[PDB]
Amino acid sequence: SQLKNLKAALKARGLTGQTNVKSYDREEKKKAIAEI
Amino acid sequence: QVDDEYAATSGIMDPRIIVTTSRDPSTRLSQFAKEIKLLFPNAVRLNRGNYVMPNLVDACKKSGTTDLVVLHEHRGVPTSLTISHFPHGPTAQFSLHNVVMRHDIINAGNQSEVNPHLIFDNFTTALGKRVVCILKHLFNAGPKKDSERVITFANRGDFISVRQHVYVRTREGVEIAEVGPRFEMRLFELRLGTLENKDADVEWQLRRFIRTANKKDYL
Amino acid sequence: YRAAFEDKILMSDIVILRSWYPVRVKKFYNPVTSLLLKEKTEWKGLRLTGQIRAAMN
RNA sequence: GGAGCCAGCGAGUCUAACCUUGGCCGAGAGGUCUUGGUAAUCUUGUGAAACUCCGUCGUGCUGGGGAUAGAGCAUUGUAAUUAUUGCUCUUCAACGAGGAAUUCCUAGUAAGCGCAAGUCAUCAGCUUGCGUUGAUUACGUCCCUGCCCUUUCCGUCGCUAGUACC
Ligand SMILES: [Mg+2]
Ligand SMILES: [Mg+2]
Ligand SMILES: [Mg+2]
Ligand SMILES: [Mg+2]
Repeated sequence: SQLKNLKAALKARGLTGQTNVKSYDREEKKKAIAEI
Repeated sequence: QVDDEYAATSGIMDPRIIVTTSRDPSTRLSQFAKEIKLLFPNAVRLNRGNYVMPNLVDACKKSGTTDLVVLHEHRGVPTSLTISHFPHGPTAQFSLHNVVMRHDIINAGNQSEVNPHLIFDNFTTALGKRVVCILKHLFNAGPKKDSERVITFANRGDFISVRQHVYVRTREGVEIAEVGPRFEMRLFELRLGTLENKDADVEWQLRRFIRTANKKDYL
Repeated sequence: YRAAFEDKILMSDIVILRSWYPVRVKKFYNPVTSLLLKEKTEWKGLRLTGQIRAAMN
């Protein structure tokens, strides 16, 4: 539903996940946010 | 502090709610009842065809229900929302403005019905705290910390904006998506008793013809 | 139109709506130029409303 | 068209003219003379409607439909030939069950039928309440969809401490 769509969109843009798991301009990231 | 009527069961007994409508509801009002059921986790929608207020309240009180929600409309436009708390009140009446149903959104999807987080803002006056206490106790207690659903009541000039959002915790920020509905609810009357008892004392009422009504604040 | 009132009204009563209408200042300028006149003491400009009404009866 | 015919929630006049029975006049609308009620007392058994019985009509856009329009008879103000709300006659349209799609609904429920009050939000053939007739189907399933609960079960990289390696 909405949550599934929201999580998928964030994952596509790399918003969710880890910084430490092992298997961009900040303005550009802001553009990615606004689109979401 | 929690009100005396709710203090006995505050955080002890999970609220039991019945959502209903006036006689001969329109399709939109019947729709509008549906998300109000979905809004409150422990709500049950009941078809009111020919039910009588003494009969309705008496039957509800027997079943052990906590609160009763009744909806009124005007040409399929939701207009009023009255919440009555058993066994002896209080009864709070509201007017719905700029009502926006989820049926108005295409490809909307399904809701999540976890115990939602609650947000009450700009409630400072004593009457405001009473409104928080009444609304606060419709929902289940102890929402899960990772519960993904948040309901917000924002007080802006006596008009309580109601929204429903689902979030996600990202690395640099949290992004919320509203699920709907949107509606602004204004308290205009409050009684110390069940909705059936028309003679119950009025704790508070909205004076609209006083000269300062145009600029007056209450919540 | 339909109207609501704090208390019931009687048929004989009269309801009124208060409202405000803008007004403008008249751009009239008539300097006194007595020295330019022969008599220098009978300069006459716009007459008073009473005087005008009396003249026209 | 006649006849039979049964509810409930309420409202209603003092320094006034509200609900109005009954009598008379009027085709009707309405007018007129009285009368009870500040009301579990009078309006009021609110003799509501739908509904039942007996009759006319008869598959014909017909005695279904009443949109639009004309002419009159009255009420309300107000002084206009101004509107206003009712009744009489005439006129008599689209509509023959409705595509793609779509919304809601499990017992006094869906649905039909009327009566009452407009009592600080909203509402004016609209809101609320009241009452009357009253069903078909399901009341089982996680198969599809969606939402949850439990593993105080199994994997990947983590973070803390240590050992070495390039
Ligand atoms: Mg119905
Ligand atoms: Mg209605
Ligand atoms: Mg009806
Ligand atoms: Mg079931």
